[PDB]
Amino acid sequence: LTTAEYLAYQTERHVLTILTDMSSYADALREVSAAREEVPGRRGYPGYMYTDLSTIYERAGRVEGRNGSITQIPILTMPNDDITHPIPDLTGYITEGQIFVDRQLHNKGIYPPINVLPSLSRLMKSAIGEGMTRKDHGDVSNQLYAKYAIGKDAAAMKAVVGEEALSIEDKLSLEFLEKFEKTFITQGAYEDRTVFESLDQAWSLLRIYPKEMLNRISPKILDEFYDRA
Amino acid sequence: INKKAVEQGFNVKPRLNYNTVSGVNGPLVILEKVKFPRYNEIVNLTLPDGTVRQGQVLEIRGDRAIVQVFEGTSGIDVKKTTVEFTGESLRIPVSEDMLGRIFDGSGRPIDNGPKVFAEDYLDINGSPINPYARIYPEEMISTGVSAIDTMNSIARGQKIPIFSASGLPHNEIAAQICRQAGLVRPTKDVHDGHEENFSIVFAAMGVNLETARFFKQDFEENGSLERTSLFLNLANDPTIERIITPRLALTTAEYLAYQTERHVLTILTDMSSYADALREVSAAREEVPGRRGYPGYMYTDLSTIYERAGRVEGRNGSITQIPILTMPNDDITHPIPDLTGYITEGQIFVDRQLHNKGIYPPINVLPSLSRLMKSAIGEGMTRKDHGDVSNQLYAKYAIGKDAAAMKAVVGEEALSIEDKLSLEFLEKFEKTFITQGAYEDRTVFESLDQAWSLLRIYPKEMLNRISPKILDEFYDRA
Amino acid sequence: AFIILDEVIKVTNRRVNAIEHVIIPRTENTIAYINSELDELDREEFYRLKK
Amino acid sequence: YGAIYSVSGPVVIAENMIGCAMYELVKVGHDNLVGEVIRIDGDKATIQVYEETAGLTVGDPVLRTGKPLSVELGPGLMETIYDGIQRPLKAIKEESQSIYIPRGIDTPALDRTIKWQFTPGKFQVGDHISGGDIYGSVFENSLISSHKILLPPRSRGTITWIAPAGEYTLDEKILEVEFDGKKSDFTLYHTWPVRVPRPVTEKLSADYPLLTGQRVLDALFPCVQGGTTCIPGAFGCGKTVISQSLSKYSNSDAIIYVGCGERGNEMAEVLMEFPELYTEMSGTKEPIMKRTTLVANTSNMPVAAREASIYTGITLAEYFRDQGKNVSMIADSSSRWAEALREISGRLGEMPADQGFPAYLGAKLASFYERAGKAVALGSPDRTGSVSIVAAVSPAGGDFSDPVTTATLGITQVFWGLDKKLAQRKHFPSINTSVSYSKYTNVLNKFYDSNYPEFPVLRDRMKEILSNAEELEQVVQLVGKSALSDSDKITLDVATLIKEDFLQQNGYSTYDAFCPIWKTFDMMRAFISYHDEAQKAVANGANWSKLADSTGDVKHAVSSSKFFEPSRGEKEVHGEFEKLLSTMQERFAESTD
Repeated sequence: LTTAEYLAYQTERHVLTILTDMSSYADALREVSAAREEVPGRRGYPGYMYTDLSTIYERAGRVEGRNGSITQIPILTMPNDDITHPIPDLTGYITEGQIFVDRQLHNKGIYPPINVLPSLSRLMKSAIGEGMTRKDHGDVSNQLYAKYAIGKDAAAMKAVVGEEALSIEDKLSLEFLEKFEKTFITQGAYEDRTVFESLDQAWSLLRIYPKEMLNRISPKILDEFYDRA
Repeated sequence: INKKAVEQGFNVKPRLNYNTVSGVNGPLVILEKVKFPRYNEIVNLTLPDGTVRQGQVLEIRGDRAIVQVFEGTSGIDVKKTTVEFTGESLRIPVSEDMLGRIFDGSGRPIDNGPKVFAEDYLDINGSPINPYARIYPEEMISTGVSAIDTMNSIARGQKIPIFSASGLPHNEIAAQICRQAGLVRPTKDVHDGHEENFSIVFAAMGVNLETARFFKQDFEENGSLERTSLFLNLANDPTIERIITPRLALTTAEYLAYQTERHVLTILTDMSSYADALREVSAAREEVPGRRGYPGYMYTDLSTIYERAGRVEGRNGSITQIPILTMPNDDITHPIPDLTGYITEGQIFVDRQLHNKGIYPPINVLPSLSRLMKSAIGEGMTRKDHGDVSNQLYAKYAIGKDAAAMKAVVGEEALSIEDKLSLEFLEKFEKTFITQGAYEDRTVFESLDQAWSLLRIYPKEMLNRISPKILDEFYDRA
Repeated sequence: AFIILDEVIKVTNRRVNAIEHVIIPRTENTIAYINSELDELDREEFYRLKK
Repeated sequence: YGAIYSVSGPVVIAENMIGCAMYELVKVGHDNLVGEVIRIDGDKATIQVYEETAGLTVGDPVLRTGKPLSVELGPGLMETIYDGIQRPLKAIKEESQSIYIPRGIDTPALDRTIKWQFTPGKFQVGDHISGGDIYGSVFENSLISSHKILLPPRSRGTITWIAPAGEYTLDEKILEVEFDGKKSDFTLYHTWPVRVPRPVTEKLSADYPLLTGQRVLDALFPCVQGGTTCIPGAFGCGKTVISQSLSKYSNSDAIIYVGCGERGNEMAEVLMEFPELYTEMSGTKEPIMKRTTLVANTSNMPVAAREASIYTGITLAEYFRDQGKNVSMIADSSSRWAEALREISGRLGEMPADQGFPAYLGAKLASFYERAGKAVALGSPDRTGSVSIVAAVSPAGGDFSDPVTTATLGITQVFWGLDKKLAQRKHFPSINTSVSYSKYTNVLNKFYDSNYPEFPVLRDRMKEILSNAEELEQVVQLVGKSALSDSDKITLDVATLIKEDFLQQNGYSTYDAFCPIWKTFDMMRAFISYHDEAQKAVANGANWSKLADSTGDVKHAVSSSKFFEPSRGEKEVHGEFEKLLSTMQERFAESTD
């Protein structure tokens, strides 16, 4: 991170910092703290790990007056596939988003096995729209997230009760979820599809539903983009 | 010829009497200025009122030694209590004459007889056996229990506990096993049948007085008393002292088997009481705990209790352990059964569900196991079909239980024809094969014939596990 | 009505024998194993700190 | 002697206190508060003072009694009310005339002023005497005619002086023994350490039934005097009838009732009901208080008293067992004692084993319940006593899964499952037959074959017919009432008749306040014979409906069999039951035509 700061804030380069395994860093911190006989914070981890992870993560972004930036994408393995573990919990508390690689999604053969429900980009809100990406990006993302959540809920209900008890919304949600996971999330490791191609594919996915039940997007965007085909 | 005369036991070693008691904290008493304390020295406490208790040193600190007292620590006075240091770890006076003698939990005779006129003083919890000098036990014993012989069979040299719970007839099962124990292929060394009988060592820790009388009476029942050594620690007996009763029983069993060359059959009943004693001493000592408050070293300690059984290279004796333990809530994930499952070779599960169903013995054979059955049976031992019949019985019993579960969820009508066959097989199994008289003895061949009678319910085509060679030979009559 | 009642009774029995009979052991596992053991580890660590 | 060094809550450290034992009780402070030593560090001993310590001053002398927690055993502890540590609450109120208990009060556990008539025993001067030897008896009250006084079990020697017949107080010495030269004086009372079980010559196998009079538990789930029993102590389950039947109609020659940590209102109800509760022998002429001593502790008392309540009760029960008197100890709530143990451990900072309970809870319960049992008393003459424990359990959440109730169920051989639903439906004594069990049925086979040989097969036949009817209730609710066979309906009606007229017992009524074992067995015979005759007749005869409608008079007769007065005499009742069975057989024979 110091060599990244040199390059981004002193040589005005655009640095994409990647941290391979923050879990190993947390384990090393725990080992040092345990050897120090310090007061544990959670399940043996140091009670100051919040500040250590803040120090590591916060040294990223753009600063005023410099032409460079640091895009930090640390990688950390949840010990038991859970956000509730201290490492990912303390990471998300200070970070401005996360990409959730899901084990169940990976076991389904999908690559990248990125689950969108736990994933978030806390500063995506002001980076898309007019003059940046396309004006339908935010509403399309919101509609896709809502439809995916409804698909998971309907799949859980279908596990609990019969499929016939599900509404037409729920059957459409399962259909959308299947096609979504198989075509939109699924992507070759060397594909590099642009955000506009992704938005067009997302619209092709959303066109499963009729206009009435795309309630989470503005009517302007809906009647501008739904019938383009 | 006299290798025995090299003991030189006549040496007199004076013992230090210590009045330097500083204080007592629960089961532990602490001495300030003992001289060169021993790691595991046994000591003799002398109470102010003249009562004599004994305990062993657990921790040493320079001139300080920490002593636990087996009979509790009520009454010790820092002014009038005196401690005698023996100089040696706990040892039992062992001899071949302990057969027929009933002992307290601490080795003290309680049959109103004399003390053991010892042939030797064997130290408790002896050294582990060299793996290079171990004989793999593959002499199956015919316990006479169809639930045990044909499937999860017991070899001579097993460590096979009887998993059970409060109120279950595990004591009756153990008595039946001890009564009907015998090799399926006896050596016939003597036509009189003197050495063909198992010597038995019985340890009772924490059991109620009724259980002790029941086991003693049942041993008097079968003429096995002269072949039994009973160590009875009862419920009213000190709880701290229960950790040595199984150790005393295992030491005398080791003497009888690997020195006297007898075939010892060891019964350790209610080992849950031993585990609770371990938990109590751990809580008193306040060290790192394990799951549900048990000590983190409980695995190794239970292993040392169990691993003492087996067969050695050069001696013609064996120890056949059948510990009895009670799962507190019928739970097999409790640390008491989980760790002994990690250690011992298989287990015999006594089911409350089957017991309430009224069948005896209530042996749920599906969760039970015998890790040394895989080589104790075959062509030369018992019959060539034993393994495949046991495997098919396991598979069909599992399928029957699954189909019985499906019967309650989707009704009887939705069950397929093979599912109805599985229900019929499970019914006939549980009420004709598992069911056995408390004094009924079935040879493994008779019970194998019964198992084939049950397996003939299915057509030959779906007996998948059974190899074609055995199937074409035994499926038809005879 | 026979079809509807058969489906309803099947759903009710299936739930009462599998869904409830797994959720109740699921909650019991959660509490008794995990919450109790985490509290026990917390107790041990703070007891060592006090010592 | 000693001196207070540091105080923090209930724990007090006393300096220069050399020569104190482990659990030796001491008199703490100028108020002489009682406290138990729990740790020793050289001269500094850690004392667990029982009462409040907010007034103790560093420097207050503390005097060591020299003995552990000991109960005063002797005449005058009958008909008295005690706390956990045996403080005479009645005498406490009378001497102080105060609403509350005075802190540091030291009223003797036994009345030192009462003059007891004492007649010496067979032992004479110069004889050798050992622990437990009756050297005299004291007429305590009209019901305990002979309170056999004993030499303390740990003492022995050669008798050198015996007080002649007369009246003596508990402070008067009445026996001198010589042992190794030194003399010893023995009064009418002796203190015994509460936690060490009081020794016996030999502990036998309890085989005589603990006849309570409650037909359902005297027949279906019997108990032996010397056995251990567990009952739910939940609210409104009707445990009052169980306690009053054991303390009122049982075979026990004495009753020990201990209130561990029961609420104040409930303890008040017990303390008002027991004095106005009268016996059964000789026709209800004496109060059971003459036979009963109580240990009472409300919700807020010294926690050590709550913890030691059951130990004091069982020690009194063992003391009366050593006299040859069959006693029965009733525990108000073992769960409250477990809570007292848990709070004691929390105060001592011990490691919580299971749900906050100490690791020795199971061992403590096992030892306490093994203190009970029929046993040959120590010393001469050869008399046999027995202690039976009926302990109540009341989990806080009612889950019946906390370790104390699991340990109690594992240890106790018989469990009388009082139920909320049966008490709600006014069915008494509200014992749930389906969940209740008794492991003493096999042991009692000898007593039955000696007295009522047909009893065990009748008992388990009734067990299985009620179980069958219970399962056929679900069968009926599943399919429909008409789907039953005739024999199935016979089983259903027989079980309903049983539940109405055999298990259900009014208790307040004169005819069924105390159902003797012979009347219970006769009703066993009547009901089982009714079921068997109906079964056989329908199996080899016509439809059940016509027979049952025609034979309703016999059903009414066997129902009124509950109304037969036991006071008419056992022989008369047995003969009348024989007449009833004869008429029953004849009338079924007439009907089957």
